[PDB]
Order: sequence, then C-alpha cells, then structure tokens
Amino acid sequence: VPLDGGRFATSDLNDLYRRVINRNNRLKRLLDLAAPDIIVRNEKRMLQEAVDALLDNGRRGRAITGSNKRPLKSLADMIKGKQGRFRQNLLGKRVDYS
Amino acid sequence: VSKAMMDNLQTETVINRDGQEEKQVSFNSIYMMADSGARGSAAQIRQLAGMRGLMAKPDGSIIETPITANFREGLNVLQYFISTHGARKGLADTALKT
Amino acid sequence: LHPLVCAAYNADFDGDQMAVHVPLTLEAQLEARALMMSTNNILSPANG
Amino acid sequence: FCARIFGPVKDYECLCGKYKRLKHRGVICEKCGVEVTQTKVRRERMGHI
Amino acid sequence: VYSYTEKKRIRKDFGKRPQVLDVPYLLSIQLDSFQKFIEQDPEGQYGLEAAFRSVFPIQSYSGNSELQYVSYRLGEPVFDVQECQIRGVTYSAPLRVKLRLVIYEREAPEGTVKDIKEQEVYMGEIPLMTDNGTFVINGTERVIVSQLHRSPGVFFDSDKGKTHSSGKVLYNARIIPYRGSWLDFEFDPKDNLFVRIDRRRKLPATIILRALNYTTEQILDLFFEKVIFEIRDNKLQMELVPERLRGETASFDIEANGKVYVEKGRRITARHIRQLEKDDVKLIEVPVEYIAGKVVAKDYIDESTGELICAANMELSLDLLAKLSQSGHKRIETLFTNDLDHGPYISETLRVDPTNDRLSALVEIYRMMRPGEPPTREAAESLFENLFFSEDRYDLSAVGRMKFNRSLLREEIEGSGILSKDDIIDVMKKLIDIRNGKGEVDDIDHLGNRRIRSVGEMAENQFRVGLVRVERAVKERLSLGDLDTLMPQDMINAKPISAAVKEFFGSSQLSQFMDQNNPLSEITHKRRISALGPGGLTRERAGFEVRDVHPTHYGRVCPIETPEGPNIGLINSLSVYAQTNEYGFLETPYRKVTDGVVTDEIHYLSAIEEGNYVIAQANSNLDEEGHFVEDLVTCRSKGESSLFSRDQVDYMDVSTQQVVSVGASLIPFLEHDDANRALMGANMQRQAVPTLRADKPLVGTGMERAVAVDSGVTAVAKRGGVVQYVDASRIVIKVNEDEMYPGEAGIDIYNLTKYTRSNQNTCINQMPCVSLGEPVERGDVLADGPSTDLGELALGQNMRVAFMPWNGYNFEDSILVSERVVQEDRFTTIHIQELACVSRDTKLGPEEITADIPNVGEAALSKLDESGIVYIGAEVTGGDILVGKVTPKGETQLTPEEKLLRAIFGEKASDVKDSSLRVPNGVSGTVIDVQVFTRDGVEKDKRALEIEEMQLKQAKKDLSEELQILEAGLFSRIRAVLVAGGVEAEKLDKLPRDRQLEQLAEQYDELKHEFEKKLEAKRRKITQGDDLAPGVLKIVKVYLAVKRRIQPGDKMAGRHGNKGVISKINPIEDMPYDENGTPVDIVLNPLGVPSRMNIGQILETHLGMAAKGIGDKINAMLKQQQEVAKLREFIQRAYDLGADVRQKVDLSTFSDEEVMRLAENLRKGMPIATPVFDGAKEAEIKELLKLGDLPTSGQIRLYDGRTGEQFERPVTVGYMYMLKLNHLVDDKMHARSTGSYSLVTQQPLGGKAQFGGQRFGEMEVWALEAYGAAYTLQEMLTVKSDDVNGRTKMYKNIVDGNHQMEPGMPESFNVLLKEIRSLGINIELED
Repeated sequence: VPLDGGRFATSDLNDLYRRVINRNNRLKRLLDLAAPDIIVRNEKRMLQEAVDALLDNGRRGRAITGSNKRPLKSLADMIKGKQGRFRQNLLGKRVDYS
Repeated sequence: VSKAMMDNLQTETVINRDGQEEKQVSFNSIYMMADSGARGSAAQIRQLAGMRGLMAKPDGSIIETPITANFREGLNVLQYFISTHGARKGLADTALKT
Repeated sequence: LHPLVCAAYNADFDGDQMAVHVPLTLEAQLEARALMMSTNNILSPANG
Repeated sequence: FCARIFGPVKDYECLCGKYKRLKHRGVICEKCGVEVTQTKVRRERMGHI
Repeated sequence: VYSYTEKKRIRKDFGKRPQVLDVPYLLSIQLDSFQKFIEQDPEGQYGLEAAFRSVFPIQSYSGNSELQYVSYRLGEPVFDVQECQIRGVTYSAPLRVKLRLVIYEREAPEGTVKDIKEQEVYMGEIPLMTDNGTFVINGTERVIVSQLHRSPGVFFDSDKGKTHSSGKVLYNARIIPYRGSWLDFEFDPKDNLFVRIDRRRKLPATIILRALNYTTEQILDLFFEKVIFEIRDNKLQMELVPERLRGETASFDIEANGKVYVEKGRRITARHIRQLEKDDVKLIEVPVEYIAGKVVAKDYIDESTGELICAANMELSLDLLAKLSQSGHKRIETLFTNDLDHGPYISETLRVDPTNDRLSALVEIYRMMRPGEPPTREAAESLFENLFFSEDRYDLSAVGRMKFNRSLLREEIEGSGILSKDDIIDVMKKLIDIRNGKGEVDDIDHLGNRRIRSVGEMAENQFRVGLVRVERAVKERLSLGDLDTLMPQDMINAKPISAAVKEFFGSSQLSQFMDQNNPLSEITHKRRISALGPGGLTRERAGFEVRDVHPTHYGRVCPIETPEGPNIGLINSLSVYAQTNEYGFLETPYRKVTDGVVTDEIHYLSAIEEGNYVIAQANSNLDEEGHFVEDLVTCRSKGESSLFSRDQVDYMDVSTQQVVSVGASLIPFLEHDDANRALMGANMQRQAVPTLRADKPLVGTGMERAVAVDSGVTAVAKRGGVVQYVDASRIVIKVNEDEMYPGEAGIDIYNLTKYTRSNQNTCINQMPCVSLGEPVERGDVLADGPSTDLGELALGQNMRVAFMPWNGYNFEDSILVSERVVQEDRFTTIHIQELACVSRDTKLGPEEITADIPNVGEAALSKLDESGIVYIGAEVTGGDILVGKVTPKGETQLTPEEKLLRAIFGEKASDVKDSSLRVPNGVSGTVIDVQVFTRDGVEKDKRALEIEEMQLKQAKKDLSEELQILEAGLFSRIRAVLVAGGVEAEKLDKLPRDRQLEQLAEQYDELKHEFEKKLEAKRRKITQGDDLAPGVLKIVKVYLAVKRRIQPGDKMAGRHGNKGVISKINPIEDMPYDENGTPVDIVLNPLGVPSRMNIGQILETHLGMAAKGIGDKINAMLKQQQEVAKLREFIQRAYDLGADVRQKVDLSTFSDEEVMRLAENLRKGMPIATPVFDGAKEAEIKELLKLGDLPTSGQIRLYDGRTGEQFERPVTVGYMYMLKLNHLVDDKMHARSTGSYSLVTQQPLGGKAQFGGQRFGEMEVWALEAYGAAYTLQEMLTVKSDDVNGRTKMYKNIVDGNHQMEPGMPESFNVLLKEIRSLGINIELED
C-alpha cells in the first residue's frame, strides 16, 4: 500500500521472493550463457539459501532486509511465536461478549 | 492457661428457670464461634486472650524467652519486636508459593 | 450473589472479582442451566 | 502482485477497470488470462518458482 | 512559645523523654541537596559541581586544547507556580555555564596562544524543584526516591540451603567496587579457591597470580612462611611454630630435650599453644616424620657426589632428604604448613592451572574474555591491566578503602583507588585464612556493606555516563586543531544532555511517578530508600538474606516501612533524623553517657561504630536529672539487645523519634500493632485522598505539623511580615524590618498551588488558613495544601466508627458507610485530566485548527467557535467534540466524480477534511484551560492574533499593580514638598492627579522608555519568536476537570494496616447513635484481630474516643460562657496532669485572649502527640478522663436508630481515623468488551487504565478445557475468540436473531496449511 509521500509499505516476504526469483532467472541466465558447474552451483548456493530464507531460513541466521536490522518474519514465523502457536493460542483475538 | 479459659468460657453462665440456677452453655460469642464456626480459628483467638506462647527467633530456632502477656492488653515492644520476625515469615511464604 | 454458594467459591463479600460470560448460542445456554447451574450440581468430584 | 499469476486486484474488479459486471465472472482476456474472482479466493491462489 | 498561627490551633504535645534535640525540617535530605545542586559553588558541593569536576579537566594528547572549568550562573523562577501547573510547561530554569578554554601551541613549553574564557554556554534548562518540592516537567510532578546499593568493600554471605544438594555446602564472597568492576572470590571445601569476573567462567585463583608474572616460586614464597630448619651433629632439629600448630593433633611426643610438654593422645586446643610459647620451642630434636610432606623453597642436590635430584616446590621423600643428611647440607627451608588448620591450598591450585607461565595463563584468560582468533599478546595486556590498574575509570574513594582495610584488619582507612597485585595477593590471603578456619564470615546485613545514596550521588554517576558519551565526541576536534579553530559553542552538545537530564529526574529507575494527592503522599513517595536504584538490589537477585531485619537498623533504616506491590521488600526507608554523609554513609544521633552522667551532647556514629559500641534503646528510663534511674539497661553491643551495667553503657538514644522515618513516625503506638501491617500501611500512606474540608486527626505523634506545615504544600514565608495583597493566585507580603534584608525594598512574592493537575489524574487542592490583616513569622503559613487545616496533617478524615457485625455488610474489609459523607462533600476529591492535539504539516500543505466544524448537528456547533475550540465552561461529557482537527486528504484518496473542481474553481475548497479529537470515554467534566500556539515565520489564520491579545493582557494585569503601590509612594513625595512651598490641600484635592527637582525628573523618564520597549518585545515573541521544534507549530493544550465523590467500591482504610472498600450506601440514622447525638458513620469488625495481630481495632479506637472526651469538656467550658481563667486552669491540667514529661507550657503573656480562642478551635477534640517506641500508657489516659466527668470507657451503650432499642454489652464506639487511598476505581473502570481490534493480525490493543479488557491466556484456555462445559469451549476458541471473520459473520446475524452458530475456516490454519504445502504435505477431507 502506497503512503502520502511516495513510499511503499511492502512486506518482508515480498523482498524475499524478489530475491529468490531474481537469482532464479540469474541461474537460468547462467544456463543461457553456459557457465561451468563451479559457477552455476555457486548460484545454486545462492538459490539454496533463497528457498530456506522463505520458509524459516531453517537454521542459518534469519535473513534480514536491506538497510534494516531486523530478522524477517518468515512463513514459520507467521506460525511460531508467543506460547507455541502464536495467534490462535497466546493472545488469540480479544474476547467478544464478556 | 487452656485448662482455664475453656471451662470458664463454656459454662460459667448460669440462669434460674423452673427450679434453681441451671448451667447453660456460655452465651459468649467466642463460644458460638468455637461451636459452629464461620471464619477464624479459636486457637489464634486462644492466643489473643491467653499468652501467645513462643515464636521464631531472628536465627531460626525457637524463643527461649516466651511471651507471657496477652493481646487483650497491649503486650511489650521488645517481645512483640521478636514477634515482628514472625510476621515477616508468614507473609513472604504465602506470596511466592502460590 | 447468594451467600450459600460462596462456600464453593471459597469467597466472601468484600472484593471478589468475577467475570460474566454471555452465552451467544443455545449450546452454552443449555449447558448453563443444566450442568452448570448451582442448584443442579451440589456435588464435588472428590466425594460427597 | 500480478493478476494472472495470483488474482483480481479487487472483487471481480480489473486493475485497468475494464470488467465490472458479475456475468463476466470467468471471461479470459486474449492477452491477460485473468478470471475476475472473489479476493477471498486470493488466499488459495498459489504461485510458483 | 506560641506564634501568630498558634493563636488559633495547637496540638497537645506529650513526650515521655525530656528532649534536648528538637525536630528539624522534615524533608532535610531532599531539599537541601537541591540547594547544593543548582547554585553558585566555589569549591565542589555535591551537585552540578561534583559531577563536572570528576569529569574535568578534559585532557587530550598531541595539540593540547585542554578544556578547563570554572563556575556557572543559573536562572531564578520566571513565572508563578500557578500557571506553570495550569499551562503545562516544564517549571525549569536556564543553565548557563562558565567554561574556560586554554588553547596551547603545538609542542611549546606551555606557550598559550589564547586563554579565552567564555560564560553562559547553553547547557539546557534543568527542571526546578518547586517551592512544593517536585520536578514539574511534563505536567506531572515526578520525584526521585533516594537509593541504596552495595557499599564498596568485601562481603562474605552464607546463603545456606539453596545450593548444597549433598551436605558439602559453601559460602560466597563479593568484593564491591564504587565505579568500576565487581569482583568474585570463592573458596570451597572442595579444595579449590577460584576467582572470576562477573562475565566469566570457572578459573583458578592462580590464573591471576601466574598472569601477574608471579611464577610458581614467586607464589608459594609469599603465601607461606620461611622457617629455618637445620641439621646439627647429624640430626634434624626443628623450629616448632606453636602459632602454626593451632588445631593440630598430637601424634608424636611433643618434647624439648627430655620434657614431653604436649602429650601424645590429647590434642592441641588453645592452651598447649601457651604451654609451648612459654618455653620457646624453636630448636628441638625431631624425627623426619613431621617434615616428610613439605615442598622445598629452594634447590638441594648431592654436592659430595654430583647428582641432580629435584626442582622447586616439591615434597621431599624418605630417601631424598636422608641423602641431604649425609652429603653436606646444614640448612633446610621448606614451607611450614599442615593438613587441618593451615593448608597448602594454592599448592593444590597451581596444579589446577594447565599452565605455569604469565604468557599462556593470559591466553587462558583470552579464552574466557574473547574466544576467537589464534592468540598473541596484544589483546591480553590491553584488556586485563587497564581494568584493575588504570585509575582513570577504576576508582574506590575513602569508603571502599575503609571497609577494605578494616575488614582486612588494618588501621589506615585511606589508600589508593585501584586494586594492586599485592592486594590481589592479600585479599586472596583473606579468603585463604577464612578457608583454614582461622577467620570468620561477615554479613551483608551490616550497613557497612550497605551504601545509602542521596539523589545527588546518583546524579553525578548517571550524568557521568552522559559526559563520556560526549567527551569522546569532543576529543576529536581537540586533537586536530592546532591554531585557534575550535571555538566555544561548537564542541559541547545539548541533546545527549537533554535526553539525560529529563532521563534522570523522570525516567531512570531511581525517579518515580510521585502520586500527588496529600502532603505525606508526596513525602513518603519522595524520601525513602530504594533498592530499585541503578546498580542496586534487584528483585531477581536479592533473596531472603537481603530482606532480613536486624537491630543494626535501629536508628537509620526502616525494615518496617516498605510498600506493598511492585517494589516490595527492597525499600527499607531512610530516617527523619538521618543525614547522608559526605560520601555514602549515614550518621545516627546518640547521646554520650559517660560512666554515669548522661550528657546532652549528641554524636554521629556509623554502622561500624554503632555495632561497635554499647548503645541504649529509646526504652531507657531516666528521671529527675535525665540520668538512668536504674543501674541496668538493655543495650546493643553489636546489634544484640542484652544486659549491661550502668558503669559500662556508653550511649543512649536521644529521642523516641531518632530511629524512624516519615511513614514510621507518623503512626501512633507502632509498638502495639504489627509492623507488617505498617509495611502494607507504608504503601497506603503515599496514596492519601484529597478531602475538601479537612477536620483534624484527634491523635498523632508530633510530626503532623511537620507534614502539613513543612511539605511545600503551603505558601510559607522566609521573611515574616504584615500580609498585604493576598489573592487566590499569588500572595504578597509587606515584610517587617526586624526580619528584613535591606535588599529590594521589601516585597516577598509567593505562588500558590490552588487547584491544578497531578500525575494520577489528581488535582492538588490548597485550603487558605490565614485571614487577611496579620503579620507572619519566618516559618509561618498562609494557605495549607490538601487534607490539612491551619497546619495539621489530616490525610483522610476522623469520624464516628462502631464495631458490630451485621452478617453480610461488614466482613472485615467491608466498610459500612452512611449517606452523610458523599452527600455533604465533606470528603470530596477533585480530579483534572489533560489532553492535547499534535500539530500541522502534511505532504500536501498546512493545517487549520478547524476554524469551524463541517456538516454536523446543532449541538456540535453551539460549542465550537471560529477558533475550532470548545467553549470553556460548557458541558463536555461522554464523547463530545473538543478540538476541530483538519487533515489534507491526499492524492491516494481522491475520487473520479469530484475532480476538476479543485483544478479550476479554487484551492482549499475541497482538498481538506475533518479528523478532530474528542473526549475519552470515561470523562464527564468541564474544559477549563486552553493554551494554543501558531505557525512560526508564516503566521496561521485569525488564531495567531487571538493568542497575542490574550497573553498581552494576562501579563499587563499583574505588572500594573506592583507599580501603583510604588507610584503611591512618589505621590507622597510630591505632596510632601508641595505644601512646604505653598500649602495646597484643597487645591490638589481639586486638581487632577497629573498636575529633588532633578531626581524625579530623571527616574520617571527611564521608567517610560522601559514600558515602550517591553510591549514591543512581547508582541515580537509571538509573531516570529516562536522558537519551537520543526513540526510542533500549531499545537493545542486543553485540560478537563471532573468533581469526583466517593462511590461504592472505593478503598478506604487506615494508617495502621486494615484496608476496606465502601459498600452499599446506607441511610443516615439507621445507625446506632449515642449520648452525643451523632449517628455512627462507620461500622467494622475486629474479627481479624483474633486472627492476625492488628490489635489497633480494640485499642486505637479506645484511646481515640478518650482524646475526643477531653474535647467534650472544652465544648462544655465554652458553651456555658465561662471566663478565661476557668479554662486556663483547664489548659494547665492539660499540660500538667501530674508529671515532669514535656508538653511545654507558656506562662509569659496574656492568658486571656490567647487561651480562650484556643477553646473556640478545639471544641472538636484535642489532638494528642504520642512517642513512637516508648509512648503514653494506661494510667495516664485515665488520669485525664477523671478531671471533670468523662467516658473513661469509650465503650458506651448504643441506641439503635432503627427503632430505639438498646444493644447487649455496650460497644467500642467513638472517633477513629480512616485513610482512603488513590484507588478510585474511575481510573480502572473504563468499561470495554467490544470495540476495535488490530489490522495486520489479531493483535490486542489495550493497557491498564483506559481501554481495558480481561486477558484470556493459554492457562485460562485450560480452565475451559477443565470444565464439563465443552460448548463454551468450542465458542471460546473458534467464533468467540479466534476467527476475525467468524464473529463478524455471526454478529451481523445475532443482531437479527438466530440461536445457533457455524465454525467456518480459521485463518490461522490457512497459514500453517500453505506453509507445509511449500514442503510437500497434503490435506485430505473425503466423504
């Protein structure tokens, strides 16, 4: 969503899929230009972590976003949280009728 | 002291009717409390009209110099100051264990 | 509140905070007066 | 944030605002094959890499 | 004896101890520190001077631009306390500082180029401590609780039972610093003396020893002794050391050439030591048995042959030493030690260390400090040595070094500031002799290891940190500029200071939100002792040992007083007679009793000396002369109340008050009620409710006037004089010259706290007590604050209370109140709340404060004028509109069918909308004060002008008065010259008032020029002089106040310990009344006494009625029109029942006019002041009640107002004292159950006060999972509390009516679901 000023309130995941898909075409570009395995798999290393960073980053270091010091809210982080299962459990929506 | 305040406070009230003065259960409210009961032990009440007895010392053992006074009158500073240590005890305990 | 129920709640009349939940469906309502009502469960799961 | 890959910007509403009425609830543009649909269905609409 | 105000109200002083030392200013510790802080100090008074000097000079290297320091000039109060509290601006004063800058020439023998000394550098505006005594910054009065942390030294705490787990438990030792690093030292029965830093692991003590380059040989030659063993005539002799035979068992016949002194069998205790010392056993024939376990302090090999045998520090075995008895050796120097008392502990620790050299030992320290790159030497040296040896950042003053030497048993109480290698060795030896069993363990409870901090001390250190953040920001400029480039006001900062000053006086964990609603409320929430302090006792470390009480607190600290709630257990209050030492200690006033005569000379002892001398309690019976009538008394030798002879006692407590605090002394007969109820009572004190008409407490201690009169709550006078121009805003006093300083004529200005705001939505209330037309004295009052009358502290209020159970309406805390109170506003509190609206500036353009209010109803118009503000004095309740706020819509919001209009037609005819602000749900009062400000540089609408006019006249109305008085003076001067040069009484009485020649001529004119230039100036300031932060330019400040009366559910209690909440509103006379006529208002039940030891209910009540009885006869002796002589003797009996105890009589002036009026003010009872820990007793009370004919037995028979019957067994009824707290439920009763939730997710938005709601947690989830009701369980975690769509889709149907629901699809699942889809998992629902 755009703001009054010209800024965009994109989410963490967006800059993550951007990352994964950018290098995805870059890898296929290393196919269109034919690079040795040492190098195509160098990009595979980059796309390897890409997949990871999206899920929960598995266990590497919690991929951050450009210029902002903050571990991104991944998929598993939309699941995990406070008291086990974040939302539904801990603080699960203010009670109605009481 | 018990052997005293109990007989006293259980039948000393006598009134005449259809004969001579028959002994009736003390009309004293303390007696009614010690019969049916509502809230509050008649043992601490016992240590209100009678000598409180002994308490815990600032070290851990039991006082070698007992409180011989009663809470009907205002008992002494120093011995109640040792009784102040007793207060400490109680309060704290309840507090964290819950 | 009715005094003869406070024994169960182990409370008195001087500051006991309680919340009142509204039964939005007949489901809650029916359990309410059937299996939850004071006058309908004068027994404890410890004995009589 | 694509219409064809994921879904209708708004409910049955095109981004170019070309299609509006309910009867064209499945029409596919010869160029952009984007079926106008309920944005709720845009939770089930998965994409791929 | 009696002053101007004592002419109207006097408190019956009754002390058992004839005093020599009288009560001082109640808030000493606090207010005088403020005086030391913000003032001209030519030396270094703890305050702005100590901080600046401990950081100055700012010395750098290569270039030398050494910034030095001189002094600093401050600012006096500009406005009055009245409007400062109403407008809502920080009541501060500009801080101007005199900084000196001596720029030296690059590498020249101190060749100064410029020694430019500039003053008044803008270092911010330090928040002023009002005349009241608070830090008014963001409208809320905030004050810092003085603190306390661990005093520099070394402690040895036991802490048993926590970590034994077997039976071989130990203790811990912590060497405390002041400003540096804490040090851990631990010796254990496990035969391993360790040592480590706070952020360390387990490392031997020998890792500092070997690291200090002290090799194995250098170590065991210091720790152990050198004994000269010799082999003469070919036989081992031994220099037996009896002092080093303590606790050793006698296995061999301990002899001296034939005479076996210590027998083989019975051991060495402490008697045979003397039996070996007496004969000097230092050269006897001994076998080699006893030595076959000693390591050598040298090297010995075969010199007759030529063979190498051993190295150094090794036990010499059976055959080796035998060879050292045949080859050619006559001397043997081994380290004398044994296995019971003295042990070779470090000899058993060097083996623990994997290394033996300084180099690798530091590499081991490098493994601890910084795990990473392969080691070298750079890293080691740096870190470690610059920690304990660099003195610039590591210091210990003269308090840390004292507890060092004294606990390490020395004599010099002063030394260095750092910690040396020889001290690492010696303090280690301290722990060593405590492991041998030759020494003992100390305790932290000793206030010697307890540093009591003042607000000033804490000040220097927090600000010390601020100065470092800025010092290493200035040293760069300093190192670069060689010539005169760096100039004053280009190096020092302001923000790091701003976010520091505001940060300490109102944001640090030392300062707290003072709840203002009573003088004592302020006092006890101001001056106490707080372990919460920065670097103090936290609740996650301090255990039971730290909270224990000890008689060593008798005289300075109050384990008694410690509030209930968040900060409990870690308080232990400061005393009234307590004076924080120059550095960190605290001195306690004790009278010097020299072997018989108790001298009135008061002394100041420390916690060491107190626990070192024999002192008497406050319970020491003196008589006739003041000396002990007895020959024996209970005295603390080290903190233990025991028996001592009169010829041994050295001290005795001065007065019965020289031991407790404000909250301790305030409670009458503390000795009788429990102190834990005083703990809870401690909390309740700082929450006393503001009543409108404060009737006085019938009983006290003598510190009641110490609160009311000396709390700042009243406009006092420093220079007494005839009251002149007294108003509800400011009080003007014409000073008398016998107490006047010839400076500035004589017009003392004072500001009043006449109904303004306070932290807890409160409203401080001042009650005028002095009528116009009377001189005052230095220390006289004009208008006392809240809950005070003519100078007496009446926190809550005193009234009729009876004790009788009604089964239902008064179960202990449940209080039975009668309509009376709430109906007569005899106990009403006032509350002012504050709101404000943020200003303009938008990505589109400026903003307007509405200037109207578009498309609304009739109501919303009759209240908002052309300024966009609501009429002050209107009806603002529920959610009425307050400030009209305009907001530039924006590109993003525009619409298709509306465009082109605002593209042709005009400009601001549509782009703007309305997003005002309204009254928060829960407020029903009246908008009072409104202060607004406009657009600096480019003026706003008509409001800019409405502001100027407003303020110009607000100031004019005051500056005119004070000149009219003086012009009346010059009026006299002319009428004095005119008549002598031609009498014109009638003529000047007919001519207008505008019809030393040169004198008047000149002064009149100078005055006129000022007038002109000043009006210009004010207008100037509001036109372009609006110096504010960019953004905050069109702001609003509006206050709303609500009259609040007590409602069912309010917390009333007492100063003793019993709480309570007002219950069902009861009629007036359905309550049993008495012989007086007033029906009881309060009804409780002493049923809690037989249960918890709050005997106040039996007692405090009894005596309460006693004191009012005396008042009933004063009532009598005035209502009968009695002469001043009758009641004069009544007053004599009042101060002379028949004793020598003090009450302080008069007998000096007219006992007619000034004794009779005293009856006209005490016909409501006679307040009595009683001694804290040796107060009034039975026989005294009764003596008073038999004077005329009074109810000695305050247990009168009650007539039930319900009809007229008499109850059985007359009851304890009469006047007692209640204490309502700030717990007015209207601060927490902001009903919310259904409103608005979060946007991004199901986030709960709500705090503690407004927008409240029950927190449903996972544990409450289990409660639902614990009951047979599974249907409400279903609801509770699906539609009732989960689905954001679930409740919407169902609420829009329950409003239509349908008794049954359907689940749907939880979005939470929709997250987990798709997430696993990325991995490769399938959801399946079939049939």
